[PDB]
Amino acid sequence: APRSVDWREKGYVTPVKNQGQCGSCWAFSATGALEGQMFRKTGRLISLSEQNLVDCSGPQGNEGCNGGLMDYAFQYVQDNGGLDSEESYPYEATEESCKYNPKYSVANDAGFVDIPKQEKALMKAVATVGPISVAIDAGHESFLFYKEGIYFEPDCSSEDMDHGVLVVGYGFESTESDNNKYWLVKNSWGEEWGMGGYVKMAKDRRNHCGIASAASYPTV
Ligand SMILES: *C(=O)NNC(=O)[C@H](Cc1c[nH]c2ccccc12)NC(=O)OC(C)(C)C
Repeated sequence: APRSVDWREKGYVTPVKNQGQCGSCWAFSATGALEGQMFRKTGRLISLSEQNLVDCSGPQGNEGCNGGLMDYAFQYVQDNGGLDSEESYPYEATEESCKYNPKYSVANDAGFVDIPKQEKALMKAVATVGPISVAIDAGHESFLFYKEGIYFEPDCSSEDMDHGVLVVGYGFESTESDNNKYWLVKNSWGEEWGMGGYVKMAKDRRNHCGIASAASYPTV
């Protein structure tokens, strides 16, 4: 695999969004991965509606602002036959009744692929597919205050994740501890968090924060 990857430079990634206080991280991670695969297919980057997923993908197993799973979102887009654009179905950060309109659908998928639970397999998928939806243990104050550098939390759990995010690449930089590799991760807490809304999460450190434990992407 390459030593560094960044799908933003290939046009695969929309700007950082903000989920607000709604527990809709799974919808932002899913739209991010579908934005990437739709761009891969059509050459057009179109921001997708997280509110569409929050309001409408309950029958696939999601629970709106109380949480959800990216794979359930991908299943919804397949079952539903479409997904509306962000512009047509904007984000309200609260659960409401479903308002999907097929006339404004701009994305589809035919299922999803679950990556094996190893960082080596996540690296291969990131290098060859595009941005990948992942779940991480983000439940630590160090994650809230992250400013720059490679994020490493000694209390992070590799098995108990609470937050869906999007791996858009990976790379390296020299560090004091010589733990130099990172996953380049797009969050959904706005631009003021982290590095413009991004975090470099420790890579190849025993599946830090569980980043390779629930990785997947839609098939387009
Ligand atoms: C985000 O704003 N809130 N978190 C979530 O929605 C949870 C994210 C999560 C945790 N573990 C995951 C594995 C695979 C995909 C997403 C994952 N989701 C969550 O708590 O889901 C319910 C248990 C269904 C509520």
